[PDB]
Formats: sequence, structure tokens, C-alpha cells
Amino acid sequence: MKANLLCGNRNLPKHILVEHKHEHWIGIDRGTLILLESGITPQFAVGDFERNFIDDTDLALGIDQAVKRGYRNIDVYGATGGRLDHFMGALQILEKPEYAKMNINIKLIDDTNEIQFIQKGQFNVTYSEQFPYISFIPVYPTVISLKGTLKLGSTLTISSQSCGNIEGSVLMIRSKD
Amino acid sequence: MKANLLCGNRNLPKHILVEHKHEHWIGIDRGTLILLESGITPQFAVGDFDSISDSERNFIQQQIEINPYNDDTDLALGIDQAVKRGYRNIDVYGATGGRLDHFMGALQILEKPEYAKMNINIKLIDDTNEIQFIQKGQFNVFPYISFIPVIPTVISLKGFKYNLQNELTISNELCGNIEIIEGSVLMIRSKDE
Amino acid sequence: MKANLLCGNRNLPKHILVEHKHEHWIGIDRGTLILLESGITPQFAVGDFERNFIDDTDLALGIDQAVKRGYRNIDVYGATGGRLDHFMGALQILEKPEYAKMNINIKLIDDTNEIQFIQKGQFNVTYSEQFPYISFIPVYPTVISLKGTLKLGSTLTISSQSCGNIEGSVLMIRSKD
Amino acid sequence: MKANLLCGNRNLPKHILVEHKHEHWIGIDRGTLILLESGITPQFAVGDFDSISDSERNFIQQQIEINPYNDDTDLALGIDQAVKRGYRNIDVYGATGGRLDHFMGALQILEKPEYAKMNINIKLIDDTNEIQFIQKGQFNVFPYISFIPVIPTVISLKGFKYNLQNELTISNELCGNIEIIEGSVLMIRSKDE
Amino acid sequence: MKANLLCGNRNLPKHILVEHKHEHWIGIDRGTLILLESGITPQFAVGDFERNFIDDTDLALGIDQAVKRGYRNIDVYGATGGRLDHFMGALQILEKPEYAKMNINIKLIDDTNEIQFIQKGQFNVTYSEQFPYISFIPVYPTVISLKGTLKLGSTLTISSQSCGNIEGSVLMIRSKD
Amino acid sequence: MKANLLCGNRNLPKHILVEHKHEHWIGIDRGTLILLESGITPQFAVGDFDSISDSERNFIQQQIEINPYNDDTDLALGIDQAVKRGYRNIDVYGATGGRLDHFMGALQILEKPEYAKMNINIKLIDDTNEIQFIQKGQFNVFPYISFIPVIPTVISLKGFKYNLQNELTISNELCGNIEIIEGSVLMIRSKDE
Ligand code: NA
Ligand code: NA
Ligand code: NA
Ligand code: NA
Ligand code: NA
Ligand code: NA
Ligand code: NA
Ligand code: NA
Ligand code: NA
Repeated sequence: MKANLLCGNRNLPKHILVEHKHEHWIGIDRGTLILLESGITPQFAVGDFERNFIDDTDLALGIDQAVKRGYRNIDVYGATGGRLDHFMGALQILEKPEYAKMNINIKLIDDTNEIQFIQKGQFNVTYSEQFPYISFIPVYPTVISLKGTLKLGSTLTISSQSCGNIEGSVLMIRSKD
Repeated sequence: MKANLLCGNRNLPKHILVEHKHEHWIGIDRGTLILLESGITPQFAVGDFDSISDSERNFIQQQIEINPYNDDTDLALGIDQAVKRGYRNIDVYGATGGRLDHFMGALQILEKPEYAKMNINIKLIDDTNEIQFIQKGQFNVFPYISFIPVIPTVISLKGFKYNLQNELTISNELCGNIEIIEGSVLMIRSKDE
Repeated sequence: MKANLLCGNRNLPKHILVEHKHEHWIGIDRGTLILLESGITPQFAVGDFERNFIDDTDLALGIDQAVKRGYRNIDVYGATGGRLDHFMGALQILEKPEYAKMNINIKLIDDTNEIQFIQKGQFNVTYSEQFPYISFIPVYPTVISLKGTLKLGSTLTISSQSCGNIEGSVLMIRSKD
Repeated sequence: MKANLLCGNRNLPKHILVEHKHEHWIGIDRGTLILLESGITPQFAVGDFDSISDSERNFIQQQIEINPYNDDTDLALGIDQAVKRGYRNIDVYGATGGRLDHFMGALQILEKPEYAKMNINIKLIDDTNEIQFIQKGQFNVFPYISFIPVIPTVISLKGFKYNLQNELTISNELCGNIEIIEGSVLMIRSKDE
Repeated sequence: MKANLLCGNRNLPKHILVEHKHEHWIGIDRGTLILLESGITPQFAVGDFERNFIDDTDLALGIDQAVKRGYRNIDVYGATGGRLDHFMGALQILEKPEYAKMNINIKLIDDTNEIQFIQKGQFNVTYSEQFPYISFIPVYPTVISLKGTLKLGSTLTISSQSCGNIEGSVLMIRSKD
Repeated sequence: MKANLLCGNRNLPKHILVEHKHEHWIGIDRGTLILLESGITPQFAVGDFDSISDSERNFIQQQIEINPYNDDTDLALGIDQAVKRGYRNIDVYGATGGRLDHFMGALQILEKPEYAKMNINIKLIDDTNEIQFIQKGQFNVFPYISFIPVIPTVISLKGFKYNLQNELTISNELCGNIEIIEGSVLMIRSKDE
């Protein structure tokens, strides 16, 4: 089951709320209000502006509840822009070791990016129409692909499928040109 | 048709918002924002409720906020407004604890005669109690049960004695009969804490 | 809360029923049938072709019930055209002294007009894109604006904001050119 | 699944259309137009019902009007048609007053054996009464209660005597037991007017 | 009342599921799944991939239940293409003598045809915009129109209204050019 | 909030899918496909369930199929997953007949202590029975009733004797009282076949 979380209205892909109006949506803080104003009933909501559902941030809470509720595909919207600590809080979540063993998939999506946390191992990467660039950001991580503090463009802006093997852990970022 | 009113977040039965998320909910004052925050759309709301942006207030004050003309408390209007829409069973949550002058006002509403003649069922509910008004007449049936007079002769059966008992049974424990020969009494059911 | 009343299908603004399909609608007489045929469930309906809700016309009844139900913004559609006594009955409503004290706002809207009853006092008037003309029709009413039985074009076809003060009462009509 | 049928506007419990506006409603003859007029969309309707324009009749006779093949009265078809869709609890309103030959036909339906074997619950209801058929067997439980035989031995408890009483109790007043040893009886509950 | 049956996804008129999303739909076998995937709740469904509703094929069952439920206008979609025995099974249904006496109307519709079983008697035929051709296929049937094993183009591809009288029984087929 | 679970098609009460077509349904293993086939959309489903095309599996495994992390049987996860969403009354259908080791596992779930403290009501149901767990305490109330101990002193009233009866009443026939002084018992109601 796929879960769509909305925790803001900044940088949202176009028509995301109308093209996906009948999917499972979850409100996070202010995202809840936006969903209601768009005629969408949230499966559940978290954060003020909730607590009786069932140390942590509202988004960490909402995602944890999604995971516990069996969702395997979790896409987070409205988590980039404005206050950046909120965006960093999101990246933290993706890193929780608890979501490592599980066969879960969480990603932050905005009108220009798609962020995922690729852990130690080997994964495949299919091409995409709107997302030409790919970049890996270590969270010592050594990697091997089909073309090969640290601040190098070595594993940044780069363009079937390919293999990505990590001999630590990184954040995979796909972005539009 | 059943309506649930939320007046705030004190002594609320745990999980009451998740367990009845699809029923009809009415927001009274602070209850309004708690409903929305839980992703619940109130059929309507009464109360000055705070806003954080025009986009919001515009939303709430056009599809949720009603403005009954009145005098009466926000809860009393919410009730009347629910009865006007055909709601027959009303459960008020969030009306206990804190400032007791309000809890008391909530009791005045249950006692309004305008509801006795009608076939309305109003109950105040929190995590430990259930309260309702019972007028002159005969009726049947939280291990504890108590009757408090409002304005009263009473006769009970399955509980204990009480025969033509004038107004004790301020904590009974019992498919049961109770007849109000005269006056009126509030019935309050409690759980064993 | 805003209430939308439908008591006919003549002169309705374009796409009013599809662009506003999720707002609060009230049926009045035949308007009820039109709403049902458009997939809209009326909050309530009045008039035959209802009475157990809760001397007067069906529309006076429906609007009175709206007012009693706390609606502050009431827009009436389908009240112009065809039988004119029905349109005049509508204008009567706007005039009820009962809706004077209250902070209510009622208006008749059709594809070309927007009629409101401005009572004794002083009100403001914002400009509008589709409605360039403004006209005041007394219901002895003396007025003072930003440009200044009786049948004069003095207070008729006339084009930020402006002040309208009434030293009796009039009907304000905004119409498209 | 519960279905309410409207056969007309006589002796209807006050506010029955507002108070149950969201339940499933079926229109029988004139009931059809009363439902719609109240802004209620019938799940389906039986009956020649009048029209005032093709636009309307087209609407009603394509999304509301069904045409069961039959013989049986319009109400009897409406019932069968509700049972075919899985409705187990049926409340018929509007079937009392006026021409009594119809009220009687409505009683014949409750007595159809085709419903005894099934687990259907059909009740006729108006502002003062509630009526249902009770077949051979034992069952339990408007201050007044009366039993009228249809084709009958009976035994009651909480009411009064009645022990192996052959077919009086045409106005009882009483969490109660009743056993039909033989035959069948209509049970009618009334209120104190 | 009109009933729409869906028992497949081959040769469906364009946008049938979106333009008619709010009408009464019935699922038949796989049609059920297609309806659910299109956001449509079937009044009821028949066939595996149901039986406790209330010798025969799932479509014969679904249509019989429609007829018993009082539907007078029954349009069948997705019954042409792929396995042809399934299409022939459909034609059989249209022929059931049981649906002769009744004032019922059943037809198979696809993006190019509209098939109906005209029995012994006399019927009228209105023109249509998208369907210019008409053809009659006997199911000894003698006919008389406004222009007049057997394998003749005499009563095939042929183009107000007209009269069609049958002095046995035939299948009327209207098709696009 | 009420949830119905379907685990398969054995001993199902006839018409259970048509009569409750609009309630909330959860699919467990084979129950999933039976729900869909009947044109019913499950709130969610647990179980490897078969597919016949990617289009389908994609559909089911994105809007219906959930994957709780676990160990526990598919039915036990379905239950927990329903309780997590706020479902308080759970009716499990399709869990009897066939391989009894499963029927037994279904009984273990009703006995989980994690549900005793909470205010959840889980019942196993088929065309002839209704089964539920009853913990230490006092409670009230298919002509046949039986109590089977799980881990037990008991006292019944309206049925027959049973006073401080230690753990017979493996087929009672009776607005009734039962108190578990010690231990726990499964209550099973049966119909007369
Ligand atoms: Na959920
Ligand atoms: Na109540
Ligand atoms: Na307190
Ligand atoms: Na309303
Ligand atoms: Na009933
Ligand atoms: Na009468
Ligand atoms: Na149907
Ligand atoms: Na249960
Ligand atoms: Na068995």
C-alpha cells in the first residue's frame, strides 16, 4: 500500500493533489489543512495547527505510524523549502536504522527532486523521463557504479538501468535539469 | 441521526477521535481546531476560534463556521443548531474539568424544557462519566449509577429500595427500573477507578 | 458559512453548478430537482415539485431557515426570469426588516446581475472585473457617493473602492456591460 | 442493511425525513415525489408517479424508477425488491390512514411466509404505531402492546397472565417474554395519546 | 432504471467509464476489477476473478439479476473481442424467450456496434449520428422495411425514422462506417 | 467503528456479502479475492493472494494490500492492523471448517491479553456460531449457549444453577447474568439445527 504525506505547500509537483486526489493521504502539521481545503480526507493527521493516534517530530510520528500501519511505499511532499531544519528533520527520518531491515521505501519528493536513503549493499537504478540527474551524498562510504565533509562533484550531476553498490550509506538525489 | 460535539481536550475518552472519525462532528470553540488537526471536517462550528492565515479563516469561516443569532453560550447554540438540522442523539465531549462554571452551564442545557417535549437525547461524556437529564415519567436502563434531583419523588427497582422516595442513592450499582413520580433528576453513570 | 440557493435554471452564471458542486446548496421548488440531476445533495429543500423542516413563499421559507441555521453569506440563483412575481417575491425577502439588525448578507445573482439591499447607513464598495456598472434603487432616500416613483438615470449606470452613505433604503444593482 | 419506504404523507412521524435524511429511502407511488421534494434521492422507486417535464421523467425513469415484472401491489414489489438487494430491516412509513383497503394489503405483506423463513424484519410505522408479524416460536421485546391473531396459542410473562391461552390482551402495558405455541399474531405497539 | 454491465475492456467506447461514472454499473467476471480500478462501486458483481446474490454463464446470471431487479434498459459493454464464444454467449442471452413478453431492452455495445434482438412484430428505427449502417440477421424470418444459413447483403449495410416489421426473429446491428 | 474480516468462503452466513456490502471489510488471504469478486473494495488486506496480471497486482498491492512487519499469522496481523486504525468491534468470518489448526489459532487471538485491557470486541462468526472471549469480571448478555474455560470459577443466573462453580454447562439455553470469579472462558452461541 502506498501512503502520500503532505506537510506543506511549498515546491509541490504540479497538480499532485488533483491527479492523486483518490489515493491515501496523511496530513502533517499544516499539510492537514491544505488537504482539507482541497477536498481530501486524510487517513489520519499529526501535529497541531493527531496525538491520540496509535521525543519525536510530527513528521517522524506520522511516518512511523504509516510504517506501523503496513504502508511500504511512502512519498513525502511539502518537506522542502521555507524553514530548512524541517527539511533536515525529514532527511533524518530516511536514515532511521529501524527502517533498514524492513523492505520499506521512503522518499521526499518536490517539483524538482526525489530523495532516498540508499544503505549498504547493491541496488538498481531505472532511468526516468523528468529526472535526468543523479547524485550520491554520503551520510566512510565507497561506491561502484556503471561509470566508476567531502565536497566533490565526482558523484554529483550525472546522467535502461545501472548498478549502484555501496561497499557506508548515502542519500540518492534525482533532480530535473 | 447522531452528532458528537467537541468543546476541548480535557478528560476526553482516549482515542475518541480515531474510533469515531467517520461520525458527524461539531466543533465548539477550541474543539473546532482539535477536530481539524486530527484531520476531521466538522459539519459546522460555533466559537471565536483562532486563525493563522486568511487562507485558513476564509476556509473555516465559509464551510465550517456558522453564526447563529443570539445571550446563550457557544455550547447552547451548538446544541440548538444540531437539533435544527435533525440530530436526535447528541454526545457532548470536552465539557468537564477546568473552569466548572462552564461544566455547570452544560448541565443547564440538558435541563432545558424545550428538549423534554421533543424526542432528543443529549448526553455529556468524558473518560469516566456519562450524564443525562430524566424528566417526570418512567424509564429503564459504568458500574456506578447516581441520581441527583434538579427541581422530586423517585422509585427504583433493580438498584435497591427507593419507593415513593422523596428527595442516599448517590452511588448505586445496578434490566432495571426507575420512575420519576415528581420533579426531575440528572442521572450520572461512573466507572470504577 | 456560505449558503447557495437554487430556485430555477434561467439566467444561471456559467458552470455555477460544476465550479461550486462541493459547496452548501439548498433547493427551492424546482431548483431542488436541478440540483439532484447535477449530482448535488441539498442540505435541505423547500417547496413542492420541504415542509417538515425546522403565510410565506417557498423561497422566503428556505432563506429564513438558512438564516436560522447560522448562514451569514446567502447567494440566491435562478430567481430572475420567467414569472416575474417570483423575482419580486425575492426582492421582498432582501427587504425584510428582520434581516436588518443581523450581520447577514443576502443577494440575488444571475449571469448578469448581483442584487443586494443596502439599508440606512454607510457602506463601502470594492471594484469588480465582470461587473462595471452600479445602480441604486430606492425602496425618501438621500445618498452621497464619491461622485455625488422617481425615474432618473442619476443613480443608475455608473462606473479601488468608494463610499456609499444613505441619509431611507435602496437596492444596489451591479451588472455586466 | 436498513431501508425506509415512503408510501405517502399521512400520519408520518414528524421530522422523519430530516432526522433520517442520510439513510436508504425507497419511494412507493406518491412517496417518490415527497422524497425528492425534500431533496432526498431514493435508492429506487415503484409506482406510476407524475411528471411535469421530460427532463424530469427522464431523470426519475432512468436512475430511480425500477419496473419489477408482475398482480402484486406497488408496496409488495417495493418490499420484494428491497429484499432482493440485501435489505434486512425494512421500515414502511406512510401506509396508514386514508383508504384502509391499502393499509390491509400492507398487513398481508408482513404475513407472507416467504419472509418468515428468511431473517427479514418488516415493520409498518406511523406517528402513533409500530406493527410487525410474529410467527410460531418464542421471542422477547410506546407503552401499549397488543397481539392480534392472524391464523393460535399464546403465553406471555412480563405483561400479565396468558398461559397456553388460546385465541383480551388487546392493550397490554409491559425485558419481557412472549411465546407463540401455535398460529401467528400481529404485534402492535401504541403510544399514550 | 438503466443498468450498465462491464465484462471486459476490449473495444469499449471512448471515455465510457468517465462520462458515465455515476450511473448504475454491474461487474461481470473481470469487468468487476476494471470498474474498481476506475473508482466505480458496482451495484453487484458476478463471476470469479458474486454467487451469494439473489447451468448459466456469469453474464447470463448478471443480466438475469438485473432484469429481476427491475432494470428495463440494460447496456452490455466489453462483450465483443478476444474469446468469441463469450461474445456468442452474449447473443444467446438477447434471445432468451423469457425476455420476450417483458417490455425489456437489452443490447451489446462496443466502440463500433450496437446489437439488439428484434423479435416477431413491428418496430420503429430512429436515425443516429455515429451509426449510419443497419443490418438484420435472422436467428424463417420475413421482413418489410421502408426500402424493401442465408448469406445475402440484401439486409446488411444499409442507411427521421422507418418501419421494420417481421412477419421469425432477427438481430439488429447498427455500426459505424 | 466496525470492521468485518473475511478469511475464506467456508461456513459463511448466507448473503453476508450482499447484506453488509457497505460496511468496512478487511481481506485475509483468500478472503481478499472473494471480497473483490463480489465488487467490494477492502479497506486493506493481508496475505499472499494470487494475481492474474500486473495491472491487477499493481492495483491490489498499492491501494489494498498492506505489509505489517512481523511470527504472527495473517489473521492476527489483520486484527492488530484493524485495532491500530481505531476499529473497536471486529467480526471475523470465514475462520471455521477445513484445517482446524487455523480455527484454533483464530481462538488464540481472542485470548490475547493485549485486547482484554483495551475496550475491543472481537467475535468469530459462521452460519451456525458466534464465539467471543470473556475475561475475569461480571457481564450479562442462537438458543444454545456454552462456556469453555481457557485458563476458572463461574456463576450464572438466567441459565440454570452454577454458583461459585469451579471448572456441564456445555449447552445452556437462556436478560441474563454471568460472572467470572476466576480465570477466563470462551462463550459460544449456537443455533438449533
Ligand atoms: Na491508515
Ligand atoms: Na446521546
Ligand atoms: Na478534571
Ligand atoms: Na444546513
Ligand atoms: Na424493521
Ligand atoms: Na388516520
Ligand atoms: Na442493484
Ligand atoms: Na464484534
Ligand atoms: Na465445517
